[PDB]
Amino acid sequence: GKQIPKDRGLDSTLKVLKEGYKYVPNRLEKFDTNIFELRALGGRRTVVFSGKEAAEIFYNNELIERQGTLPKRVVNTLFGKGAIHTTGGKKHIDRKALFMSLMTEENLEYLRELTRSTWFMNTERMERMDEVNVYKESIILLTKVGFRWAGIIASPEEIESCAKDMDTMIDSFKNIGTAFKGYREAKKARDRVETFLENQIIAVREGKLTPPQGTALHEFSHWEDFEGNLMDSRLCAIDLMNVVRPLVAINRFVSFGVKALHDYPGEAEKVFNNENDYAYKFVQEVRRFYPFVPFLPGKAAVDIEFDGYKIEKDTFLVLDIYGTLHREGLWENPERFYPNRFSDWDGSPFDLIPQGGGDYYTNHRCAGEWMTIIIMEESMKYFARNISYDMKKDQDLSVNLNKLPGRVVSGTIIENVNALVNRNVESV
Amino acid sequence: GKQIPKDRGLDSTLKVLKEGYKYVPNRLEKFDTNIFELRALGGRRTVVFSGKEAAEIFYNNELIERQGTLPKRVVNTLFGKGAIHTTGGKKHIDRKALFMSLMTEENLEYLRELTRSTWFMNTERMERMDEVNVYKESIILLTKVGFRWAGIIASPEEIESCAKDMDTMIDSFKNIGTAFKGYREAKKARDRVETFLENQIIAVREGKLTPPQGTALHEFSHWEDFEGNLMDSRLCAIDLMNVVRPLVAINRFVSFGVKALHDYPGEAEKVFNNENDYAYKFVQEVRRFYPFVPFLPGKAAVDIEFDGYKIEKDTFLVLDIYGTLHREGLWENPERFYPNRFSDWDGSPFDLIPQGGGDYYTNHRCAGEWMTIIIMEESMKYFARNISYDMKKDQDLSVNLNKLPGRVVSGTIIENVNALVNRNVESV
Ligand code: HEM
Ligand code: HEM
Ligand SMILES: CCCCCCCC/C=C/CCCCCCCC(=O)O
Ligand SMILES: CCCCCCCC/C=C/CCCCCCCC(=O)O
Repeated sequence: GKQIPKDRGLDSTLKVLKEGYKYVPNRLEKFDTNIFELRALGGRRTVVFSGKEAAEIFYNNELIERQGTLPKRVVNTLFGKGAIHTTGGKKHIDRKALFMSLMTEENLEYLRELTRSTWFMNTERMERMDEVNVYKESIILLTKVGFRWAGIIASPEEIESCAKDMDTMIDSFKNIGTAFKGYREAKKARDRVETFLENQIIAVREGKLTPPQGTALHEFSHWEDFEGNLMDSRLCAIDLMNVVRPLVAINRFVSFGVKALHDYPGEAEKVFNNENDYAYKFVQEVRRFYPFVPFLPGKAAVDIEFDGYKIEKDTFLVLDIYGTLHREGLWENPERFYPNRFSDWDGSPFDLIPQGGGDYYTNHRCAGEWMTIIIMEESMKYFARNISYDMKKDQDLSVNLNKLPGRVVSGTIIENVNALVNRNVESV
Repeated sequence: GKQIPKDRGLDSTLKVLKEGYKYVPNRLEKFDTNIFELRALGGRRTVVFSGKEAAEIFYNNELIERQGTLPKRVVNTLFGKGAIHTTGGKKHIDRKALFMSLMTEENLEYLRELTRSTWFMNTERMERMDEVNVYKESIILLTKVGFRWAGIIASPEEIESCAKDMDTMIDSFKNIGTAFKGYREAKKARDRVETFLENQIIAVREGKLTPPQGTALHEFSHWEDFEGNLMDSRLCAIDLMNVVRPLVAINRFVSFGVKALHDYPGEAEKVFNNENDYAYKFVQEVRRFYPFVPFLPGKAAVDIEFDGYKIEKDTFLVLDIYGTLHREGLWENPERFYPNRFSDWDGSPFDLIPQGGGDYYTNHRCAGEWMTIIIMEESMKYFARNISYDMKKDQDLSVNLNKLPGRVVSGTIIENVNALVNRNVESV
């Protein structure tokens, strides 16, 4: 057997956190390989593999077990106990069916319209404002859109507090399972939002709130599993937050996207015109190019052959997400921001995997991917078409690839926002 | 000479106010004529004529003088001193050109989008509410839309106070020029709104506010007459309010229209589907059918022949608006609400005259007619398509034809408003 190259050390976890999104690509480049191993999270042998073929293996349910692979501290803050992400087999398929039942053309068209119109009518507010932090403005607006879409009635103060607590949770994968300053805060934030959603679910069940059929709150509150039992109210709250929290996490991509409209002159006009699905292509390129999800865990269910190496059964195994999205072979000029790369993209489930790969119904692939694209398309068309603005000069617009979680350092601060309308009025 | 039939009495003004929109049709029917006279407003001989031919005469600038014909108390409350309505000749044509310069396809498309999106994002508010008075909710929303369209920046409190003061002004034609309880209040309301708009115009001129090119505030603030002089700031305020006040008066038609969707089952579905311009046709039928403008004044500039009668030069002359809109010859089954009557309407400038007849550029015909149609189409599509609601049972939904000003007595009160969205979700 060819020996899998080793990143040496009893535990290399702190090297991963020091290099962040660059950890995996750095080792791929140093060993000149698609696969290597290290010790992490308490000394445990961890294989990492990368590329489209790796992703096909990783989402082959006959080869890879996903249950019990997420680190417990990340379950405790990001996903919640018993979350859909932690399930497998029939239980997972059934649960996933509930999430995907929401994602009809019509329900997504409504999201599209909510997003479009909420931005549109936020224009006066942004004009008022001296500076607008896109990351922060968008997390609030997306809580309002996502709640309304989900059928959750909330006051302004509730929206704002939920958004802050969700923000904390979204960031909480940054220590990839280790103890950190903020772990207890992230738990407390989770407790707060869980309780807010649980109380609404309890009211739904008792007949005190009547959200419409087809909204996530209604459907989750009434859903029975294959033996005819409701999710307990706390579990239901957890999985309901697994709709609305990652919806608000699109703020990171909103922020990245307005950065891209600034960094790559010419893009705004192309998104504005939106010919042959350019807005879509721009959004796909924002999701490919900018860092968010580093990598994902699972375990080899059987011995697996890859690149001439053997991955023994029970090996703890990680799919590289970031490095796959930036791989030289797979994407020509991967470090170039170039939406038109998507004109000749074949739609593979295994290359463009910023939100997971594989199948929506039988794999853990993100339920909200279609939603994310739609929210992003309307958000980017808004910034390119419906307002003019200046990128504030005194800010840090960089993205530190060496730090989880991925974001624009400043948040992407704009100013002098004015509605861009063609009135076509000829003064008399 | 055939003698013009007389409604006898030294002064019949109080009979006009007692019969309101029915005064003119009642006399047309009693004398079996298209023309009659009475004494009104201090004993002055007043000829009234009715029908499409009357309207063609009334808007023939060679035959009719309009200057100095509006009663001074109505100038003082409704239009403002020196308002465009009070001008004539070259001065009027020039001034009218300013108003009509705003009415480009593109500027009207923006209005369309503002209106559509402001209703859309008002849905949550109306859901919250126990009852919604359509007349009152729409006057507020239209102040917000009309101000934004006009480039006028206002706080919520300013919008609300302007709407109340504008409401008072819109009602102030109801005594057709006579003294009334509320005359002094209507003056004070006018003073308030004039001052609010003047202050913004002064700021525009001084460089302190910078509204966009093409908005009414910008264009009115900078407009020079044919000798190169700005409107004095007070006159500019008056004419600027002659954009935004009648825009908010569309609330009366919003209210009437939701009444029509209740009174005529089947209309909602037709407006919803909007095939072969049904929404447009429904709006035209709301404007034809429901009372607002009773009649309009002018003066014969020369002797005129009509229906075999002579209208002597200098006769004070009134065009019947309401009775023309309800004339048996001109509209088959005029008392029927039947939008499809507009499929075979030839677009005459002289029959469908709820907002005046004749030419937009050379006559006093309403500058905002195109705007009104657009605002109404989006408002009616919203009520028919985007919400479901119940018509509150305990209200007076009648329209008292015997009382200026025309409106639904209750305002049209609805309740249990819910967003109407097709989610098309099949519960699993
Ligand atoms: C910036 C936004 C988002 C990112 C980065 C993201 C990413 C991901 C990733 C990496 C996973 C795990 C895939 C795996 O384990 O194989 C996942 C799962 C999931 N996401 Fe997304 N997501 C985002 C937005 C959304 C949205 C908007 C929704 C709305 C419903 C959503 C719903 C879910 C759900 C339910 C799962 C779990 C599904 C399963 O395990 O079968 N996500 N997401
Ligand atoms: C319910 C709404 C409306 C009604 C009932 C209405 C009706 C009328 C009537 C009857 C006149 C006088 C016609 C004449 O003297 O021959 C007029 C003039 C005018 N209206 Fe409208 N109007 C309404 C809305 C609007 C709107 C939305 C605007 C927006 C700009 C507007 C702007 C004007 C202007 C500037 C004039 C005077 C033009 C001239 O004398 O040349 N109106 N309107
Ligand atoms: C180099 C490998 C290091 C060792 C092991 C890493 C363990 C894995 C922890 C992963 C972080 C989880 C992913 C973050 C976002 C997940 C998807 C979501 O937000 O819905
Ligand atoms: C029967 C005739 C009675 C005598 C004389 C009537 C004098 C005319 C007064 C008319 C009221 C004015 C019209 C009201 C709305 C006008 C257009 C606007 O709101 O922009």
